[PDB]
Amino acid sequence: ADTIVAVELDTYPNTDIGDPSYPHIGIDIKSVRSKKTAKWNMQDGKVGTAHIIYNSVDKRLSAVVSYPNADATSVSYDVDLNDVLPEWVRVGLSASTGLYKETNTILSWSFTSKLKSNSTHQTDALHFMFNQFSKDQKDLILQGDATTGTDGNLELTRVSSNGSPEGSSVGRALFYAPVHIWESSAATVSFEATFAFLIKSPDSHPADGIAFFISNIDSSIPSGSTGRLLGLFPDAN
Amino acid sequence: ADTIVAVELDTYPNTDIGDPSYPHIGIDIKSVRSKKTAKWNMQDGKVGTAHIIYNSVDKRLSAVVSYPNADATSVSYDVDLNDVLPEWVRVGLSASTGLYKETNTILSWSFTSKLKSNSTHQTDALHFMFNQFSKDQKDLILQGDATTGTDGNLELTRVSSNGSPEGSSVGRALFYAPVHIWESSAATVSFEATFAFLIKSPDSHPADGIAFFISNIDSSIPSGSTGRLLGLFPDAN
Amino acid sequence: ADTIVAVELDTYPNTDIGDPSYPHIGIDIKSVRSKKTAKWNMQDGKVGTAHIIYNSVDKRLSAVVSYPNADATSVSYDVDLNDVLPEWVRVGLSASTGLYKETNTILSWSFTSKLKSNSTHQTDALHFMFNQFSKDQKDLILQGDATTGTDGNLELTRVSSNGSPEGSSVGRALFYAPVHIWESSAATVSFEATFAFLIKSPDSHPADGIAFFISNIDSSIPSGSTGRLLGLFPDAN
Amino acid sequence: ADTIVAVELDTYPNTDIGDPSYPHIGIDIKSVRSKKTAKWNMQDGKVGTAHIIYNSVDKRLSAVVSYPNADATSVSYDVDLNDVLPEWVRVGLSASTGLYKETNTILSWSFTSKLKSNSTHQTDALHFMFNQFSKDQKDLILQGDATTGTDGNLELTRVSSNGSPEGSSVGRALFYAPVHIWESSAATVSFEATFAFLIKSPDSHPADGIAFFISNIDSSIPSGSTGRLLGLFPDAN
Repeated sequence: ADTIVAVELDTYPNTDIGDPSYPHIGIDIKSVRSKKTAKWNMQDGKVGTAHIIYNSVDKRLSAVVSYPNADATSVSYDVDLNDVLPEWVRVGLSASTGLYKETNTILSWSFTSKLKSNSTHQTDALHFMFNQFSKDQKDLILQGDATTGTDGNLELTRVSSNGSPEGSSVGRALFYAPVHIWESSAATVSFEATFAFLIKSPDSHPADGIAFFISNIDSSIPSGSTGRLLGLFPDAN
Repeated sequence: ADTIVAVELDTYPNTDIGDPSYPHIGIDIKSVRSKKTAKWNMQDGKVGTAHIIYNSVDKRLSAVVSYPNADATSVSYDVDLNDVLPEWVRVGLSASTGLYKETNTILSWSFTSKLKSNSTHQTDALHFMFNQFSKDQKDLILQGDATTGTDGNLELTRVSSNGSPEGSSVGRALFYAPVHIWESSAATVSFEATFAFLIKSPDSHPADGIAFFISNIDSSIPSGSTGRLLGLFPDAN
Repeated sequence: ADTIVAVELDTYPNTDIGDPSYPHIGIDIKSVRSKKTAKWNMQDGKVGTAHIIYNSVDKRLSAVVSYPNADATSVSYDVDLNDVLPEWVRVGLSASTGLYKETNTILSWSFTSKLKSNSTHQTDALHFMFNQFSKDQKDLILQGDATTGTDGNLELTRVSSNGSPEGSSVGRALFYAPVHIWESSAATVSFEATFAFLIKSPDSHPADGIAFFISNIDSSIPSGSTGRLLGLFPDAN
Repeated sequence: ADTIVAVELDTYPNTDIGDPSYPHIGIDIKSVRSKKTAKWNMQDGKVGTAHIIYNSVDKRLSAVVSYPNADATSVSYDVDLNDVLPEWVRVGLSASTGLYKETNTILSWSFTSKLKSNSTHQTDALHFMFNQFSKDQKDLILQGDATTGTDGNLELTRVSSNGSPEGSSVGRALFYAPVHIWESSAATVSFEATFAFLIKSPDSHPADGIAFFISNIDSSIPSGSTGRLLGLFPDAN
């Protein structure tokens, strides 16, 4: 009854979830255990920047995760998505810190999709950039431990008044308006997500990762979602 | 209680409420009597595209309508527009009748709101444009006799089956997502719309009009806003 | 010497050069024989909009044509496309005839090229879209029988006065400004076009075709590229 | 024979040019001595960010010049511009350091204009953002002392290999493709420029300012332009 499709950014080799023994990534499509994974060297006190994309005539949800002067990590998945999802969708992103804390700060969120096909020569589109995270979005919908208004920062996890992030948050920020990838006439049908994230952790082998999901209109957290359950999979590794 | 700032495509002069000598688009700030105006040449069975532009800086509320081959019709009005509207503001369109028929028949809808200044310099945007209006809109919000679902079209007013419009309708649609023109850290909030309309009526006086509007978020059809009123105003002038 | 990578709206099967059984759009990488193809249903006196999308990441050259009410025609092709083109690359369109008439008649032109990765994360873009083609274009570049100046229209081919097209024309237009898909600091160069066409010909075999192309910057009409050739290719297959 | 219209950013009260005794700004329209000026507190080793804008139905070229957490400086000028310019235009920006050096580094240049009016429902547009100034633009046209490729920086003035900026440069960077603000049908006709500049100067009372011009297709430097002549006015204070 609860569907979703994000791109995993598992920083803790939660190899139990048979996952890669390490900082991988990947395209889970409803089951927490990914379709295609790939290696990714994290970085502390360092800003990250994920990228997604898809095309209707392409069939390939994918991404690549850089760190300036450094390297990054792509990925690609031949998929229809018109399979995975229903005609209307709500897009958000959410992190989870596990047994260990960290800071899943969202720094610069952007989302833009666009439709057309039909030849009717029309194309349509939703898009909004975010850069000045105030305190209350009215337009953003937070869920859990996602507090918002810090400094133009977006925090989807708990963390103190001084500098003390906990290790059990699980939040959920997503765009108030719902998206789409329906329409008859439909031919090609992009969207492109992308965000400057930046995790840190005092400790040496941090848990656990971040995500970016499309999904239900009214998707909600998982009684699961924890750690590896990414805050989006009921659980059932 | 409910505020609004928005431009009206009057198509029936109503010299009883200050609706001068003939068609006039109007810049209303709560009253059906436009602070500033200019005449209008309602073109039946024709394609015409309204406008509005704003400047944070600048600050000049200025719309424009325009039919093909023929000349357009300008008219603006200088205001502060952050002394009337609230912080976060949701929007759509609407329009009424009350004594004949008409097709407050909409063709396609465009919007964009740019918020900058910050000193982070980067622009926070939301923006969309419909070019296909199918059955139920979802991001949409209808609001009465307005209906969504007849031909990649959007009709705010009432109209029979085979094409026989009634004339005791009102019809309002908004945006599912609250919008946002203020940001503390601001110093240049801009927003721009534009939609094509196409009102028929087989009469020769089809009234009364329509209008491009904004407002609050718990803005609903004013129980008697009709003919004039414009499905906005609470009653009176 | 002159390179090019670009999609062709063949409208005359030429089984002599590998122009199979009927109309086929084609993905050419230097030769008039498309590496990948799919059939086509040339629709005279009709409105149809070609496409092309690319992915830095991804990298899949994939266009699409489409007439209304009716179904579209897909077909893509995976390439690296930064092993063939040069750094800085200028573009436009073109198309030919050589044995009957036709209206390689263009309606409107769209483009956009996004270059990101950087680690500055911010996007370097150029993008434009014509919807009005008046007399002389200026940012434009015509290139033969192609003419600029008959009705917010753009015709790459020859055609008489009152409407009597000849059939020994070629007609190429480009962009006045060199473009740019490579950036050292890159890791996701994207670009997207789309234009509406409208070829007539009162015959029933109007050939030969047209095609969406790129290339070098000192790219000019290949002295004999005609019928097929496509005003690109130097001669031969 | 040489026309141009920029927005002056005179950091040296070159009060001779009867100018404000200080760091003003302003809208010169062919004669170096401004139309409307206004005060502006510079800042060293500090990044600046100018903003322009105009509207066809508005009549108001203007700008505002901020410095985060700080203040800025707007300006506005009721003007047609369809007067000041010809139908086709080339847009650039250029600085000049006078008797004293400084660093007129251009950090983030952006330009976007758009047309439509006509009701033909079409709108057209040019736009490109710049953020990774390599060494040669092919697309940028430099003129004088504008060197380009430093670090993702744009320098329109001389300055050493170690850290030694001279005080006599005069450069000129502008977009290869030409812009426009012609078209019949014309109704409203924006553009919006905007850039993160950042001057510095070891010395206490630096010369002299920066600019941003529209102008000729092939405008060139002034045998003047120096210091206050901004690199765009033949001279004739």
